[PDB]
Amino acid sequence: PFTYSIEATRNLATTERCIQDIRNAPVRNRSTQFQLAQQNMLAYTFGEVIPGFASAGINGMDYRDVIGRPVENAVTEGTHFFRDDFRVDSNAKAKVAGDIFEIVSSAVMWNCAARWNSLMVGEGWRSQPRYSRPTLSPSPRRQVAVLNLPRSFDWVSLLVPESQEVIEEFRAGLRGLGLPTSTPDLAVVVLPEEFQNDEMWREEIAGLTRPNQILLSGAYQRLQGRVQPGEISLAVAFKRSLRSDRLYQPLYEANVMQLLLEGKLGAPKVEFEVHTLAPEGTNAFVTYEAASLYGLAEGVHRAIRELYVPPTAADLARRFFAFLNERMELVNG
Amino acid sequence: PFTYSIEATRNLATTERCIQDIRNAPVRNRSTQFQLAQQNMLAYTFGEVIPGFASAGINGMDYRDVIGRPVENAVTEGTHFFRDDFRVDSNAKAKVAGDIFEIVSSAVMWNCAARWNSLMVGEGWRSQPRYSRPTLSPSPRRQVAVLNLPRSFDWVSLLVPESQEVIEEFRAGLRKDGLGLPTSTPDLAVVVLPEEFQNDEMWREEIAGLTRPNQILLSGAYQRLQGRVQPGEISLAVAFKRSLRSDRLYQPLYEANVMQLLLEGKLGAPKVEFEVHTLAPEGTNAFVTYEAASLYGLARSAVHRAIRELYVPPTAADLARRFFAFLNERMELVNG
DNA sequence: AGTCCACCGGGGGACT
DNA sequence: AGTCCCCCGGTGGACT
Ligand SMILES: [Ca+2]
Ligand SMILES: [Ca+2]
Ligand SMILES: [Ca+2]
Repeated sequence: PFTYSIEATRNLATTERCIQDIRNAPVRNRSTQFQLAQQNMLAYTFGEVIPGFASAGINGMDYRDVIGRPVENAVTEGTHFFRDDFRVDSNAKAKVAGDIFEIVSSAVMWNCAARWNSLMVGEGWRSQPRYSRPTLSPSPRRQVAVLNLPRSFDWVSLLVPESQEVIEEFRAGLRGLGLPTSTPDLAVVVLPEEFQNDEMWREEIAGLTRPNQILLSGAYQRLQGRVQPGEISLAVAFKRSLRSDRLYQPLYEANVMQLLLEGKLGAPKVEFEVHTLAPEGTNAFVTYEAASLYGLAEGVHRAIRELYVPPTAADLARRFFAFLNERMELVNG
Repeated sequence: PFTYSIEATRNLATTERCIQDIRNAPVRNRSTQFQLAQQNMLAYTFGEVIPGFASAGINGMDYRDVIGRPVENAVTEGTHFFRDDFRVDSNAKAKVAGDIFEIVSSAVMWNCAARWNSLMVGEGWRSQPRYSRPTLSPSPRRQVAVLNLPRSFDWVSLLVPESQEVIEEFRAGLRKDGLGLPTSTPDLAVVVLPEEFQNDEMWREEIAGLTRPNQILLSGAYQRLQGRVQPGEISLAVAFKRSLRSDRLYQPLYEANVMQLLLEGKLGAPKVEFEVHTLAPEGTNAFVTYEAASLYGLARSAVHRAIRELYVPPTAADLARRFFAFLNERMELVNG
């Protein structure tokens, strides 16, 4: 659970344990001795808790400590079982904390989307926890999916085939050079009509059990191929902490997205943002005031709309609701 | 020395030691116990050796092992002075291995420039180690300076004042809409030597090795040229990355695009050449990534790539020979 | 198996 | 001293 429990740890099958011993079954060209089972860690710490949608304590807790908890719980476990020998590289923690930050924040935006869709479709405005009821006029057409995009993804595959296609007429008359596309961590797309009546988009999850991990993370498949170009509503990049070299992959990808979607496909301004918990060198805010490169060719707006620093789980959800309430005003009911 | 020597180690002052014990002098907020004194490590390991201009053995050694040498020598020192007590973090070794790849590679390119500028000037093509003589037509106006750019630099400061104003008026324009176009830095720039300096000799002298004094000469060199380069005269930008990961390719890609927009797009310069070097690409992804077309002039202009090449130097000789080749080609549309 | 992907935190030094 | 900069290697998991 969120608070460590000697009882629940002793009760885990060895395969569900948060630390895995691999000393006597090692990985080629790796001296890793103990592995951080991040999926188990999600299962154990957020198995029943989705920050911002649980207890008042959790929701308004410092989000840093919320995202820190699994690795803390894992470290406690490891010391219980392997008192002298428990050792994990700082880079094991860095990798896991980054993914847990992406996954949990994507899980908070799932439950928002769900609550929001429920309102849009003519069910209530759910109130546990209480959150400002949106003032937008409901319509099943204003629903949204929140897609935690996977590693190795290409975002152009979200687009409907007509549009993958106009991004190749242009791409074709352009090749030893090309123009590849990568991925935001997360995209918020307008729900496609086909799916506007399906129930899975209105159901909040109770926790990041393995099957709920799978539900959220496979969700992009369902939408591959069915999203129009002005219907990609937000892109997010999660970086837990910042360093000045680690800023540029979102800034590049926002520019490319903007060049293709706005210039070669006619979408409105592509809203792209970055979430961090530790911006240190506030260079970062000034760096993300960068003009969109493509737009300085035409006749202008930002490439990255905002560096956002969430204080609490619940703040994440206020902002995203406020977003939807504003942004889906565009879309017709 | 390049290979570890207990006597060279014993003669070091304590301030020159490759490992510094800070166990009773902790850094605020930091649990570091021993620091990798990287300037010291460059002096110890490379103080008398600039790869590619040294023994045929070193010059043809795998460049990975050449660049890994300072950390190794430092770990040996550590093991000597501190035995089982000696611990350094992986991240310390990574930080310093990276800087060492930028610093040493730039010294290889510094010596290449010295040799090249001698030829260009009416002096010779110095013969050891044998490198194929360039065929370009010699001229003093074809000399180049190799600038190791520092942390936190803004390459725009290299340019002549008249070109910085063109760039300032533009961003004045952006500012009035709550936008900027920040510029940062590649790791290294090869600039055409300005005329004021085409008769100065420091640019024609090869260094013996990376003693502190030469470390300073090379890393200070950019101050001598600030405010004096014309847009057309930035002639090669290089980003060094000892090893790649997919997320770590985008700083040079992004800054190449901002360099291009501004040099090409706002100051009529030619295609700005910008390459990335690496000893460890972990596959083929990074090569396809670096075929991205430069973005501003995708939006009445010849299209070209943002980053001209991802180069993977196998040996230091190869780095020297590739840069000599480059200059031979590239330095033509400067009139002699 | 191997091979790819992209996570980020502990750093040495410049500058103040 | 205190603050900032830009360095990269060891990772857990998806895929085959
Ligand atoms: Ca990310
Ligand atoms: Ca470590
Ligand atoms: Ca670099």
